[PDB]
Amino acid sequence: GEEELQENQELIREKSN
Repeated sequence: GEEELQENQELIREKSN
């Protein structure tokens, strides 16, 4: 949903650290 595009910014990097 549109909630992923938002959590992405925090879910994309957090995935690394």
